[PDB]
Amino acid sequence: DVEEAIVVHVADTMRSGPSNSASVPALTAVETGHTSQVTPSDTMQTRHVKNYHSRSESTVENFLGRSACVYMEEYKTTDNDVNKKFVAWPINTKQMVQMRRKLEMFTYLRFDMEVTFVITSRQDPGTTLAQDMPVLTHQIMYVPPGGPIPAKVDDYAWQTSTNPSIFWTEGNAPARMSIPFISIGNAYSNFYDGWSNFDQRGSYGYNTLNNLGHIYVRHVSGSSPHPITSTIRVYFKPKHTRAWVPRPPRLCQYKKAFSVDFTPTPITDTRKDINTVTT
Amino acid sequence: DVEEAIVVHVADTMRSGPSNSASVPALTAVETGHTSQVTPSDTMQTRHVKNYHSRSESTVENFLGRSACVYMEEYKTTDNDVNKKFVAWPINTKQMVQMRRKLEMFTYLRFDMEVTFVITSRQDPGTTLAQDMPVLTHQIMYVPPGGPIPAKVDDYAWQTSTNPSIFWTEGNAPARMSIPFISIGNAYSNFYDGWSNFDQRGSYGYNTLNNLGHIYVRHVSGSSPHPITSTIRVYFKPKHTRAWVPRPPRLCQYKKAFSVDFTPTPITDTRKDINTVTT
Amino acid sequence: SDRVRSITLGNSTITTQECANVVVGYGRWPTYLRDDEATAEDQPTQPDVATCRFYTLDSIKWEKGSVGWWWKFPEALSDMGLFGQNMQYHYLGRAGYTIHVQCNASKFHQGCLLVVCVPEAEMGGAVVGQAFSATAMANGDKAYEFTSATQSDQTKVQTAIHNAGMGVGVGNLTIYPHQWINLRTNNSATIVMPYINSVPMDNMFRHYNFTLMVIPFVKLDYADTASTYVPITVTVAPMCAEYNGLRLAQA
Amino acid sequence: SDRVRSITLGNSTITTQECANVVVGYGRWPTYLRDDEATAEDQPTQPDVATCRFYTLDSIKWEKGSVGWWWKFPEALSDMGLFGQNMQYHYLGRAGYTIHVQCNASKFHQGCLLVVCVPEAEMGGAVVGQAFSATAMANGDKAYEFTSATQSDQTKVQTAIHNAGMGVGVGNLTIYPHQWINLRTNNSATIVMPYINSVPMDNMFRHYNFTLMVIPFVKLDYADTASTYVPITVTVAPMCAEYNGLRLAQA
Amino acid sequence: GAQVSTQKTGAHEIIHYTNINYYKDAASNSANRQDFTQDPSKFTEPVKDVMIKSLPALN
Amino acid sequence: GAQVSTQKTGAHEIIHYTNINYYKDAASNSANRQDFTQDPSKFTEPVKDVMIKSLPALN
Amino acid sequence: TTDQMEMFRIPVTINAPLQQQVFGLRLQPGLDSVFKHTLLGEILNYYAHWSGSMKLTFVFCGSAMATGKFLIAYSPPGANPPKTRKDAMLGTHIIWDIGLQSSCVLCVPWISQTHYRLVQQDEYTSAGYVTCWYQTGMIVPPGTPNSSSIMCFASACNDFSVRMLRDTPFISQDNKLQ
Ligand SMILES: CCCCCCCCCCCCCCCC(=O)O
Ligand SMILES: CCCCCCCCCCCCCCCC(=O)O
Ligand SMILES: CCCCCCCCCCCCCC(=O)O
Ligand SMILES: CCCCCCCCCCCCCC(=O)O
Repeated sequence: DVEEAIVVHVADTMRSGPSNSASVPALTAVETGHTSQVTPSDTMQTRHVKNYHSRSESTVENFLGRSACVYMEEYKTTDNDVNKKFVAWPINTKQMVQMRRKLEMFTYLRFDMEVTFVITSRQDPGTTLAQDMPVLTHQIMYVPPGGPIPAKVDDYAWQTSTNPSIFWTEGNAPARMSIPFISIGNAYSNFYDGWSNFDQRGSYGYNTLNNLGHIYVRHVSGSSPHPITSTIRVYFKPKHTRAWVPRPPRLCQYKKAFSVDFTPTPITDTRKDINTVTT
Repeated sequence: DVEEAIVVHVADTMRSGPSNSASVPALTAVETGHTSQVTPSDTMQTRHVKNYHSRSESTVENFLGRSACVYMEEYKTTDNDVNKKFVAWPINTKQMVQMRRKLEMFTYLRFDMEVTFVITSRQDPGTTLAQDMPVLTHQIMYVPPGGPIPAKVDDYAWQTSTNPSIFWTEGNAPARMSIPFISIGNAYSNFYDGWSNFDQRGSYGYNTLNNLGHIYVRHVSGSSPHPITSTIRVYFKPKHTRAWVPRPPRLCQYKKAFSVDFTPTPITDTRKDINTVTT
Repeated sequence: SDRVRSITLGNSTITTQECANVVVGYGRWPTYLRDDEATAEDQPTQPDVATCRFYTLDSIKWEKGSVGWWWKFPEALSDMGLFGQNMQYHYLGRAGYTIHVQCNASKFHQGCLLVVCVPEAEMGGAVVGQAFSATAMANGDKAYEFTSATQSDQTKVQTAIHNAGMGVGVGNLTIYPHQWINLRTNNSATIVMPYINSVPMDNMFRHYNFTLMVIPFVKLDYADTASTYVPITVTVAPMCAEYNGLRLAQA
Repeated sequence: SDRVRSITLGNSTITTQECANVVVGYGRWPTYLRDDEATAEDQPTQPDVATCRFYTLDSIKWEKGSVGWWWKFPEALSDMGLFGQNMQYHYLGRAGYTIHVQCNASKFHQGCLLVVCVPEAEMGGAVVGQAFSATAMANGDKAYEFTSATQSDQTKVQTAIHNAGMGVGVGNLTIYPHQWINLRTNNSATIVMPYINSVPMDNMFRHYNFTLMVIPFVKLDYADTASTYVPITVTVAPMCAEYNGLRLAQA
Repeated sequence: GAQVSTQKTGAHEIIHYTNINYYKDAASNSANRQDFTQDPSKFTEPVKDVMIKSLPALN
Repeated sequence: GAQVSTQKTGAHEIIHYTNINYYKDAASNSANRQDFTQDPSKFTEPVKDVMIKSLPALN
Repeated sequence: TTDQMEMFRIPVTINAPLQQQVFGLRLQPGLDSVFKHTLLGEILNYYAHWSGSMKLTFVFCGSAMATGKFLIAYSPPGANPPKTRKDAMLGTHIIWDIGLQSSCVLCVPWISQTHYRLVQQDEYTSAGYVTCWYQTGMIVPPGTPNSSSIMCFASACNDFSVRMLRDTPFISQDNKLQ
């Protein structure tokens, strides 16, 4: 009622002696699609070894359970261009290369998400910088698909009555939250080999299934006499992860944020000849 | 279930009276390599004394359980030289003399580590200093051996998806973390009397076994109109310590960070003559 | 009487009639590697009597002006019997040692020697910085001599005796397993060293497990005799040796 | 299927996919010397995996005009791994052997080889009387060739094939442990030889325990192919080897 | 309402830690990074008929 | 899940303190600076045959 | 190699000297160009330490009438890699006989002084070499091609494990993707 109470280790090595028999563990046939399960004990004399190594750090939960940057953008407190005083990002995971490649090792994923925001500000250079400005405040707004979108820093849409938002003041700890599994399907799909229209026309690829919404950011009411620039960084961290259908890691460099397009690349590096073994 | 429940004192002195016998506790032979175990009770009359002194503060856990500085470096928010806007330190414990000597009293050590970072900033002098700058933010990145290394303050490598990192804002408590025992061998080695190549050639000494990685630091996005300099200090604190094979403390001053090289030093100070006992 | 000792390893025997006790490492006797600490998988080879036997390591002269000598192991035995062959042909090795130092003189001589085994005796160069080859401190069974004055040649180690070539007070070497040869009382010294390292096994050519040092604290003296020098001899016997990782020879 | 065999000695393995049965000496498997048959008193050394392993004994070409070859053991392994070192350093030795001969060819070739181990294969000189040195019949792992015509050089053995160099009918060698390599059916031959001698142990340099002979009874033939010769390879592995009487090396 | 479970070993080896949930949504919980079950047969042995390692593969 | 153990004496001598672990890794625990066992025989008495202090050493 | 697919096939010929080397390579699964981009090297490159044994599987893709024997050997770390078959055969090896079974497995044992090895292997944590030599030679009947190919497969055993996550150096960007 008050307190409820809730290791694997790799396989050991068994002692093996001399052998002379008709069994041939070493000989197999890869044509069957079967990976051989032989062990050193089956082809040479071995001693008894008790291993205590564990594969704890290789689990998908730990492999994908690290915060990684997915987007950064800059916005200014005051400027002549209205569009440059706030950000508007359509959520996707293909913008940054490292986390993209980590994710695309699997075809389908299902996880909760933990989002962290890091915001920093700096004064823009100019001929006159002497001013006194109190601490700034920022708003992060999440708009599910189909909702109204703000067109300027002081629009009515920023008065969220149903859209979740966060107000954060500089100098404190970074903002953070949790997000559940918000896919319409039974799992997220990194790849989609299909079209949007039923007659095989229109958009092609993963771009068709990206309908996660938008994120907007602004200075709440800060408007300094001299311009100030702020940068926001978004970090994603999967939780409670499950993965299906592994696929080989990518070899070619990425070139588009919403396409698989690539340039052909050599399989690997070369060496002097097939016998060269020295440095 | 809710509550589970978890002194030594030095030896006492026993009363001793007059003696006249064939036993000779005082006479021994150092040639055997044996340190005599005589006590004052064995050579003079003594009273009974009950000691309550304990050797609690002499344990290796307490001896090595103090935070000590191991490295400091400076980096500027803005400058013409790219290499001077961030730090890159190959982790080692030989940089600072005091903790180095404390550690080298033992040959092998095994412990967890607690790392604390102290960061301070100051404005550089100049002909014009009037500016307004919000609070700065810093990033500390740890790159295990073989990982990519950033070449500039705004490189792609800073988007860590798997390398651990910390983001810290000025004015708060210093950053801190815990590190487990990350050696490939069964214990850390302060000394290594051997070579790198099998034919006794190449690097010699402890330098061969130092493969702990690197630490990188930068200002996240701060770039002030006028230069600002920041200094970082790294403190190490062993935990759960175990030590083997004690060795004599060093006598000569240190001269290299990755070598035992030294200059010969006198055994000790001198005095007027072998009978001088006055000040 | 407890002043007589006899040691039998393999097909060789050592007898001493005037000696002190025996020092056993850090209280641990040499032993084979256990199943729950090994890491290498293939079967080890244990030559036993073929390798675990006493080898005599050449001889040196003790003069009135001697300052000291050192030997590095297992390099000192690198070309000695089948122990050297097993060292050459195998990738990994592991063994304890028994060290016996002989030095005898009449009742009218005087002098004292310190015999000590130093694990991981890393040494510094004569000139700060620079570097030296693996010939300034180990060239087989030959003994290397300390120096009274500070070393100046950049191609060799700093041989200043009072620092022991390690930057430490020579008087504090008592912390390691050690014994004294005082001519008034004994003529031999015996030390049993277990295998000490941070890993279960190691390559015997790349790494020096420990260093043996003999240092005269009280210099030799005598008067009106025909004996001009006192020879010193060193004998070593590997114990519980085992090897792993057969390959082409050389190393 | 019984046409597949696998043999594991030490850190080496042999696999054959088209082979005949295995012949075991005279029905006896190799074994260590017992306490009630030994004569030497000191402890033996048993390197085990370090010496009991397969060694590949160089290779030869089978031509249409080949007549035969022989190897003398244990001289053939005198300089092979740690087996050679133990042979050099010890006075006495004792070991059984596993002999594997490889020879493979297509289904369109024809030929037959006799593989036989001859204990105490004493040979006669080319010229009656006279004498020959220990180089006319054993110079390491190199193979020696029989001759179709009668030998004439006085410095070498009588190599007439039809007498097998022993004064006996070549067709009667079937009495010794043997096997055939017939290209229609098999591509290997395996023989396990126990230690056979009139004394419990013997010096491995002075005495040739047995001789291996390979003789083409039906000469090789083929037509319209780019393969001009059929290589033959010999592999040998000592079994249950033990040594005695350590001394200075060489022998 | 408090769970007690063992924590991963470390150097020098009460190896117990306590956890309590504060939020009403299961998505708010901390990562469950202590499950270590695995089974590679789905990718290494996808064949229909069981293959014995000691026996020959094809016939 | 709470350990209760005595704390070191001090001036004027409930000498009990409570500890709870919050993290899943044993490396995160606090220092175990309350073990006071020691044995100097490994360095002071490394000889093979036991020596009696009252008896003469050599013979 | 003007054709990329030629990288996967190891040439073999009917007439060769009695002892000849087929191929040789360093056993650095996470660093060597041979193993760098394989399905095992890619996984290793996300980690810093590794340990355990490995499997190398070789498959003969010649004609059904071709035959031969090969010696495949693993030489633990040392000052000199083997230069001849006589040297190679002193280490761990297997004699491979080509027949109805097209594949043979060389299991590389875990022989090391430390429990773990660095992925960015240096001289301290060397792992050895692997080489293949002709044992008997390749023989063919009339009416068959004079050359054949072999392929190699690499995988880990059931005692393999990794440690210390890190970022892979194979992928990088210079600008934000759009
Ligand atoms: C292929 C990637 C699928 C992963 C699913 C990502 C869904 C994004 C959910 C969070 C988006 C909004 C975050 C801001 C919320 C807030 O600040 O109000
Ligand atoms: C001889 C000294 C051995 C002690 C082992 C020291 C290993 C260093 C481990 C910590 C290095 C990285 C610390 C920064 C981590 C972080 O900020 O991400
Ligand atoms: C919103 C929940 C706040 C919980 C605060 C910490 C726990 C206080 C009560 C002590 C633990 C007992 C919990 C329980 O009875 O299950
Ligand atoms: C992550 C764990 C947070 C624990 C918070 C403090 C403890 C609250 C519960 C009161 C103590 C009871 C603990 C127990 O039942 O073992």
